[PDB]
Amino acid sequence: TVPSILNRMQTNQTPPTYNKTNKFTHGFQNIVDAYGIGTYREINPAPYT
Amino acid sequence: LCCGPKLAACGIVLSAWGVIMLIMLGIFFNVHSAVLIEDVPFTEKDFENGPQNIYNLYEQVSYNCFIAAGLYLLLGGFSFCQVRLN
Amino acid sequence: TAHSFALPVIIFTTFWGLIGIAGPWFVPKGPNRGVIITMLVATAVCCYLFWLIAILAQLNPLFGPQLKNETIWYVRFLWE
Repeated sequence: TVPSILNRMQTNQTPPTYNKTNKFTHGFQNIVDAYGIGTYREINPAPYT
Repeated sequence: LCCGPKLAACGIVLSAWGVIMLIMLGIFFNVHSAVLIEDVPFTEKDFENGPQNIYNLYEQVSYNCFIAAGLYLLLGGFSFCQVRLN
Repeated sequence: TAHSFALPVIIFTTFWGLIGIAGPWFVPKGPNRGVIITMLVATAVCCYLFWLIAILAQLNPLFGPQLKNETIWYVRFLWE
C-alpha cells in the first residue's frame, strides 16, 4: 500500500546511447557502431550508410 | 547412387547456375553479338567472303553452349533426386 | 543511332527525381518511415549520380576505341 516513487535529476553525466533498432537495420547499426558506440542523440550514420 | 545432402544441394545449385548462364551465352552467340567475338573459333580465311561463315561458327558455339546447358539440366535433376533421397 | 544527350538525361533525371522527391510523400506513417525515406532519397542521389557520370564520360569523346582487324571486319557487316 505504501507507494513506489520515481525521481528525475538534472544530470551532468553522459547517458547511454540507443537507436530503436529493427530486424532490417540491426546489421547496419552494428556495423556503424563497431568502430565506436555513438554519443547522446548525435547524428546516427546508420540510415545513410 | 547416394551422397551427403549438402554435396547434393551444392550439385543442384551448381547445375541451375550452369543452365541459366549457358542459356544466356547460347542465346547471345546465336544472336551473333559482337561482344563475344574472340571466343568464336574463327579462322583467318573466313574474313574474305562474308559474315555468314562467322555466323555459322557463332551458332556452333551457341549449340555447344546449349549442349552443356543440357548436361547441366541432367546434373540438376540428378542432384535433386539425391537431395530428396536423403 | 539516335543516342542523343537530350532524352536519356530527361528520362533518368525525372525517374530518380520522382523516386527521391515524390515517393516520400506517399510512404505511409510508421516507425520505419525514417529509414525508408532515407533509402529513397539516398538511392536516388547515388544511382542518378552514378549513371550521370557514366554517360558524361562518353559525352564529347576524346579518343576512339582500338580494335583488332578481325573485329573491324566483322562489325562492318554486323553493326550500324
